[PDB]
Amino acid sequence: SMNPPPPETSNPNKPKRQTNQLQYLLRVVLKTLWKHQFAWPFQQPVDAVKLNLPDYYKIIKTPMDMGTIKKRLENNYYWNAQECIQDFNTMFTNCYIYNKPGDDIVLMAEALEKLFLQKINELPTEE
Ligand SMILES: COc1cc2c(cc1-c1c(C)noc1C)ncc1[nH]c(=O)n([C@H](C)c3ccccn3)c12
Repeated sequence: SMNPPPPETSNPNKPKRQTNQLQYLLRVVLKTLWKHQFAWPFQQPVDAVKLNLPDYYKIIKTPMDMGTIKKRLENNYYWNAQECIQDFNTMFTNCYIYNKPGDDIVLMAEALEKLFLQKINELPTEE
């Protein structure tokens, strides 16, 4: 089984803007999650070939990872902070769907999600 192409991280036809919330998502939320000791499996797309998971992309149809989210933020791909937050949620949800409760990767995702939610709770009001 082949890996799909990674999610799109740039599109020159999409409009671009800077907002304080998007800045916070990059400078605070992503920065904090990236350095967490359990972040490493979430820092790039799931390579189902190398991990030998032939059913991964049969089960997960909307893949997402923090490497892709990082690239989207740096490319000004997101217009709304909500789009970025949705991508984080998709990343966590995908992990919980593919894997089983109590699995190592699930416990790792749960730790990251807790931290994510703590940082999103301090998302500044739109300027
Ligand atoms: C056991 O799950 C993974 C293990 C990964 C991974 C992605 C996943 C993963 C994620 C994330 N969501 O579904 C899967 C499957 N990406 C890279 C990577 N490098 C790497 O060595 N792993 C192993 C197998 C690992 C790490 C942590 C916990 C359990 N197993 C992994």
